[PDB]
Amino acid sequence: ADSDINIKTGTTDIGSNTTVKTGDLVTYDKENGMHKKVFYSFIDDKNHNKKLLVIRTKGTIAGQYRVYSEEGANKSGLAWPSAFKVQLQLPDNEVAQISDYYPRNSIDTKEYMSTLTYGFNGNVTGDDTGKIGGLIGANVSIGHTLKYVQPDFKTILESPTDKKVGWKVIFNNMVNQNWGPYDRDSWNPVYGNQLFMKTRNGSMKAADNFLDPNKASSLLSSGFSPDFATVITMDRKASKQQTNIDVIYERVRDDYQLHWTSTNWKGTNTKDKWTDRSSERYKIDWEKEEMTN
Amino acid sequence: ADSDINIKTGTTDIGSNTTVKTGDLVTYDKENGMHKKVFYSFIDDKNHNKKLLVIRTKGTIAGQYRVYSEEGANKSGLAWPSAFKVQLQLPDNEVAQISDYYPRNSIDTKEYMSTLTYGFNGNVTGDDTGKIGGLIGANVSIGHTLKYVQPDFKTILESPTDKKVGWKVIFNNMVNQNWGPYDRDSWNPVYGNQLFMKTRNGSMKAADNFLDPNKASSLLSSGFSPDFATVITMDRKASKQQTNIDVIYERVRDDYQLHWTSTNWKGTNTKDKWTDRSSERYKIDWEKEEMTN
Amino acid sequence: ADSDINIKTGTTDIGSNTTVKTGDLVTYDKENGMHKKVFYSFIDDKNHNKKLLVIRTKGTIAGQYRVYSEEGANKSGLAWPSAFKVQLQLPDNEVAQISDYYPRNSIDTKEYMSTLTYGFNGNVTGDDTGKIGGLIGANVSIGHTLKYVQPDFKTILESPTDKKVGWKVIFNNMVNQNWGPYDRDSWNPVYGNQLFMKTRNGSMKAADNFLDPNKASSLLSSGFSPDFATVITMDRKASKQQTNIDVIYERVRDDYQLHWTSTNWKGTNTKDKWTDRSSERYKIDWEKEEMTN
Amino acid sequence: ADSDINIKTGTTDIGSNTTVKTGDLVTYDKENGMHKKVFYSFIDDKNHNKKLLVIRTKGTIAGQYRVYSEEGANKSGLAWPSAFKVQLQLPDNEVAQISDYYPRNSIDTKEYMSTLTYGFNGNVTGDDTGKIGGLIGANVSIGHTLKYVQPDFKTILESPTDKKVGWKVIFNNMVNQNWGPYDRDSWNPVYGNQLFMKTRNGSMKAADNFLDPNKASSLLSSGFSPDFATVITMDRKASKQQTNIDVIYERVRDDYQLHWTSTNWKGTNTKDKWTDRSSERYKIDWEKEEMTN
Amino acid sequence: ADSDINIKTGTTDIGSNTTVKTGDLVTYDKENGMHKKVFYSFIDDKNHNKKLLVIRTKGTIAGQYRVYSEEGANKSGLAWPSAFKVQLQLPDNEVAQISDYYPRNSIDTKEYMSTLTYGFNGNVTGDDTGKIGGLIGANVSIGHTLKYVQPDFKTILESPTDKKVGWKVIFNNMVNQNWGPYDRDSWNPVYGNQLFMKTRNGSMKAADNFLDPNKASSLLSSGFSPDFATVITMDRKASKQQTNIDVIYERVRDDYQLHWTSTNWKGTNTKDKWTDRSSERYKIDWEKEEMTN
Amino acid sequence: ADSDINIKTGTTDIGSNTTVKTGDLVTYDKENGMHKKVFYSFIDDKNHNKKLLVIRTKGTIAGQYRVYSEEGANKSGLAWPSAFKVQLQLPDNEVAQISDYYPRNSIDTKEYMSTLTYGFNGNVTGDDTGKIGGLIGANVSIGHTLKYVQPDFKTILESPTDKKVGWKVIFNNMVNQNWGPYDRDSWNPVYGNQLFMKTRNGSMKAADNFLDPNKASSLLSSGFSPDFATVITMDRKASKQQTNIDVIYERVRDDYQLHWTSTNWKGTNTKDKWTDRSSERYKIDWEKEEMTN
Repeated sequence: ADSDINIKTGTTDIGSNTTVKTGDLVTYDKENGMHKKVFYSFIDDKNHNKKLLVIRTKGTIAGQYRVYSEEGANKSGLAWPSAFKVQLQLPDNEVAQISDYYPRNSIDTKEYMSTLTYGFNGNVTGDDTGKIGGLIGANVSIGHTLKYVQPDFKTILESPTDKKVGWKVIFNNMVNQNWGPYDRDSWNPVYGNQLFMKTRNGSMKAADNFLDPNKASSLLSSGFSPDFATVITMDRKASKQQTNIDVIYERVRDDYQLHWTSTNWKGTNTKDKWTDRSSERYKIDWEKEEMTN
Repeated sequence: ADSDINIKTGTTDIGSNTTVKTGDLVTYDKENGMHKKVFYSFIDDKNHNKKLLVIRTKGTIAGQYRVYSEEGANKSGLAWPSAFKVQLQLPDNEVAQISDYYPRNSIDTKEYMSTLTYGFNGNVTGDDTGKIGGLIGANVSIGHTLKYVQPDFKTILESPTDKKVGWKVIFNNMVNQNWGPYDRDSWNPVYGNQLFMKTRNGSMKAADNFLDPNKASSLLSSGFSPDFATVITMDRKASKQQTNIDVIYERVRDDYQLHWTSTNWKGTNTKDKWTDRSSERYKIDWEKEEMTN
Repeated sequence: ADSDINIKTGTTDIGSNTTVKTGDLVTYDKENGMHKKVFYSFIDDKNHNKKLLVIRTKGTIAGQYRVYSEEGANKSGLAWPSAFKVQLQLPDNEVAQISDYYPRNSIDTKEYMSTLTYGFNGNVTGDDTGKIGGLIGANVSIGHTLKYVQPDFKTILESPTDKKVGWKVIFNNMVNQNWGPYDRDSWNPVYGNQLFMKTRNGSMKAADNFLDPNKASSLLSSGFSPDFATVITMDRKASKQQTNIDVIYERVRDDYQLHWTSTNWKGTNTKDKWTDRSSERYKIDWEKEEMTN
Repeated sequence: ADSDINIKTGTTDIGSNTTVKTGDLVTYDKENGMHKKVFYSFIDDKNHNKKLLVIRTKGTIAGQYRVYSEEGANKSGLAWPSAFKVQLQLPDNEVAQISDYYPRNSIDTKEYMSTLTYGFNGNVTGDDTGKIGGLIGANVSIGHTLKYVQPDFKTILESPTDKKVGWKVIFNNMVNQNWGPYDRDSWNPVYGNQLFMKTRNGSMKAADNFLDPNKASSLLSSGFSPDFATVITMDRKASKQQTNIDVIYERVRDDYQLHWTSTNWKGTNTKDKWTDRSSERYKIDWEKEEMTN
Repeated sequence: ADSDINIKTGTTDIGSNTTVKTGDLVTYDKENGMHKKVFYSFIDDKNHNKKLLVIRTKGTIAGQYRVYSEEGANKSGLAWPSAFKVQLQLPDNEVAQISDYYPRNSIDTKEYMSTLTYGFNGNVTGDDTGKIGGLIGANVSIGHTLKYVQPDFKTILESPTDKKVGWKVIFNNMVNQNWGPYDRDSWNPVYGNQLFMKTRNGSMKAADNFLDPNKASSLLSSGFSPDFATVITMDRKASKQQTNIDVIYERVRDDYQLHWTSTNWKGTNTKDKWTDRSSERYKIDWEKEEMTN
Repeated sequence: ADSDINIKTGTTDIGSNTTVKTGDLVTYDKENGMHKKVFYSFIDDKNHNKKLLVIRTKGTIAGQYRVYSEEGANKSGLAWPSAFKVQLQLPDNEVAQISDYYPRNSIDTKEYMSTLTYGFNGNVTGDDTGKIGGLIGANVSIGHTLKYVQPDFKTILESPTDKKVGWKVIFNNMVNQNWGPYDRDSWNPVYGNQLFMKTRNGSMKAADNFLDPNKASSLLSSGFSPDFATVITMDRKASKQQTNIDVIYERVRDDYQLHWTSTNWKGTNTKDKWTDRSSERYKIDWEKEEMTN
């Protein structure tokens, strides 16, 4: 921070004594169930060697936890969103560049603890028949413990460039009714993948044996609300003072199926079965400090 | 945040140098027991490309934990609120759009820890008759521990669009007299669903074997006080500067019954039996910056 | 909050550039031992569609943990406060309405923990007689841990309306000399309810066998000091700029009885035996911005 | 708080744009070892309906943990402060009233933890004689855990009125050399009350078996420094603008004795043996905003 | 605080609109190894009824953990600082008084938690010989645990008067090489007091068996750096505006003795063996607002 | 900090009353997949003896975790980034020097806890035949647990000079599918290094037995974003006010090999196989206060 290098806090930041022009661009893609809202801010700091544009991609991408298929009373399919993606892309012929972005990748941590314990014990015995026993034992013990946190979903910043940037919220793993946690690769030889299995040998039909959405992660059904920030820099003396930028909201759905084997239920999950891509193009006008679609 | 992208804190926020006009609209629906209060704020920032209207839905929806059917000393009914919902909706013919909202869906986490232990022990034995003995053992053990937090009720942002948004507070589970927790799908083959039974084999009237409301979550009896924020954008060049918006407060109640099977009590819970819904129509006037109903 | 919807912090709040009129009204009710102080503030924000009055009810209601009765050396009664209530009430003919209130009901939480363990062990025995033995064991375990917080008293907001609002602080449970916790419903077939029993056996008389007030919750004897906020809105165009409002402090006392069974002490608690109600009327003058009584 | 009711923070507070006149009044009572300092502040806010006077009682009441008696080599006495009190009261004929106070009584909490465990274990035995054995067990466990904090001393607000207010800091319990904790009622069949005995069997003089004040709570020896706040309101049109107020500092000491029983030491404690009281009178002048003694 | 009593934060505080005079007085006592620095500030608030002088006693008193006596490989001594003190003292004839001080005595706390578990188990037995066994067990266990923090040194405010105040930081206990802790009273029949013993049976010179100063509390060797605050009040009408004040830094050292018993070492600590005092007199000139020594 | 030495906070900081000139320099090295952004700020404080240039190296270095070689169906390589580095170098002939830098090296800590527990127990036996037994045991136990936090990657400030400074983020260890953690040196004789081995013994191609990048640290695949800051000073009277500075981004990749031994997979990792260097030169002009590349 500034104070760590003996500099007055805030001295190095941009935006002082500048008139900032903001805007809201709202769009709903009905077929894909994506409410897309772009909040941009033009920052022209006369003391900065560049012209800045801050784009915050907000809104909500519907999860759509739906039972899509039903092949009789002993087979049914459940489509669930396994990844949510947001991307901004500048045509390679533009002179604008992607300067900064947030959030970024964080370094994980884990808590480790060792334990060494040893003791002794002596027991004296006897009975009514004047018997006398004895016992002198010992023991040693070595232990290891590993603690770490497991989020249900992961927020990952995909390797960016000066002309593209993107994030993807992916499924990590979930707890099913206090047991697990199960992930996309969990496999039990008798029941297979029990990710969204309600009961292991219930008597109802396949369509009625899936975990209730209210008891799973809210992102599966309700959807995920992004909050990402991208900063675009443009040179003040560039001939072309107009830029086009593409914003893509994307959802990747897997296919989880239950089939009844006449003894118990057996799950199966197939990765990256469907992709819902919703793209839109906006025009950046650096001279007027306005953005439109 | 702005600090993370080397921008002065608060540079990109809206509302600076703007005269904000606020107001309160209070209404009580006697029949449904819903005290509704709408607090709005017109924000017209000449540096923002659109006009803003922030609507905060406040108040409280009575829980109404009640013993409704006192059908003797062997059976009785209890009606409890299993979900509370607040929904705003713009007519599809409106030009205004829903720009932002709060709270949204957060990502759940879970703490995981693995234990690996192994030790050894020796024992020397004997007695008065000169007998001697020995014992040399070993052991290994593998532990897993999963820890996470479970609220009694969930706050869920339902998939929004540019024309409607809503939230729902649903019953997750509850602890009943130091044991549990139980939920709407709990089932014990002997007693059934013990969610709201006071005593397992208590010789009183069915109307008297229900958990004391002071011992259950306060939201069941007293009611739930929403605090939601939704901001509506509007183009300054729109043809019609008046908008209509509907606000719905509704409560869904389940049906829990105690019947005595001549040894003990048996509990049964029926989902989403009743629905209480209070709807209102409000008029937004963007030119005068005032809202009425 | 405001920063979450990209709005400048504090933009939507009321009170900016307004002259606020405050006051104190103090009263002591000697019969019911209630010191009542009402602190109001008149907020007339020209940018608000209504006029505001913020009423804070403060002070303290004495507990009066008392040995009221003594029927000989074998039976004695203890009166303790089981609930403290504060209520504000507007006549239904009034045009003013109750807008907001604090504190409200909060969602409780619990912490769940699951543990799965399984190890192995082998032992090799022997003695001086050239004997040889063995042991190959296995084991599995499944643990469930539930953790949650239990306040001694609960603060509850009772379902409000546009003419009435109230709170109640009810007794939840208490720890008696490191045992328990016990509540109003605790029962033991030998000793009965041991809420305030000092000793299970004693040559002392009944009056000397009750828990020392310094060893119990300070609210039982010293008293409870409320701190509540009620906001009352009034329409500027209303014909009557005078409003009456009733403020009611109230204490409900139970009856805990001890009696000697010639072997041990027996305790019983009778719910809601007495009710100390202290009501007072204040007059609000919206034109001069002052309350009186 | 004010932000919870959509009100600009600090709008409803008193004191803005007011000239505050303060003062220090210091007095030492040598006989009781009490250093008394009274810090007052006159706040005349023309937007408040009454005058305000804020009195903070400070200083230090010496503990005086001492060995007062010495019965040669077998009995001895130790006088320790079991309670410290600070009280302010106006004559019942005064027109001023006590408006507010701090600190008030807080609600205690406790942490609960329920554990349910069940597991299985199998054993296979054998020896050199071709013997074979078996073992198949099952177990269950039901745990409870209660956790709460126990301060060495309690700060209690006595039931206040419009003419009297006071606080008392009482001895709750104490840990003696990593054992206990003991309180004023701890009793051991052979040793009695071990509150302040150094050694249970140690052969010394009675005057040398008491715990060293550096090892007990610092409030016993060094003394307790109060910090309390009281607010007195006065009507601007009251006939007489002078008020008298009495401030009392108290210390109540118990009597702990050790006697030798020819095997060990036997401790005994007698509650509230001695009371040290220091009363002082101050004059309040509301016209000049001045206080004297 | 002020916000607790509905008063604007900071309204009551002293020092508003006043010119403050500050100063430093640095002195080193070579004999006693005490670097003494006094930092005073003169505050004359025209809205305060008396003048103020804030004296901060700073600097550091060298520990001087040194092995002084060397009597051959059999015996040796170690002088260590067992207490550090700082005192301010006004001559009795002065009219100025001591008004406030910091830090003060605080109330210690502890964590108490009771546990109650009970389980059942059954074991079936058998062998090749058609033998059958059985076992039905039960158990119960009540636990108690106590948790509290122990600092190496205690900061104690000695009972103040209006003419003198003082503090003292005393040795509480210390952990020696991962085991202990040990205080000045710790005694073992074999080794005695192992406070500063490096090894139980090392065959080195007694001067070489003492704990390495880097493995002990840094205050023993490096020294203790006080930071105390004392505020002196003075009447504006006082006849004499000149005051004398004494500032005393003193260190008390104990005597730890190690001698060889031909099998192991023996520890012996003699309380309060030595005492170093460094007194200095300063002059306070209330008219010029300056202090000198 | 300043408050610790009785100095007004921020008094000794740089930047007050200065016009700061900032800039952004963005570059993308496509071959090495490095998005490099340099954010500089010129601070010319007239009260500072030298000029300042605060360089912040930001951007993202792609991880590029991928299967570089599939040597049939039982031999495959995986190239993963073991260390990421950032360097700034001033040519030896420059008069400017490196003044400060952040982050720096911090001292690690660990929690240590020594347990000592002992007990006693007695058991009385019997049977139907009149047989009587006895048992009296004693035990003792000495424990030591160590606990510390260890991140997946460690960020290290390399020994800097007045002409160059650098940082390196090195792989510490990682948990593989709830077990481990493994590092570059982990070695199991049966399976070798299991760092990125998906299954200990499956039946698939070696290219299909590597840990899924979504289950590994995000830095391995997505990349690492430096947030490193460097301060450069320059004399105002220096002969020439131009300076060249080199900025280097690096990525060192190890080589992980899987080979099938017809019983199980065997992993092996060879440290620092490859090095990716991306260097760039910038020109610093202290007169215009601008930086170019």
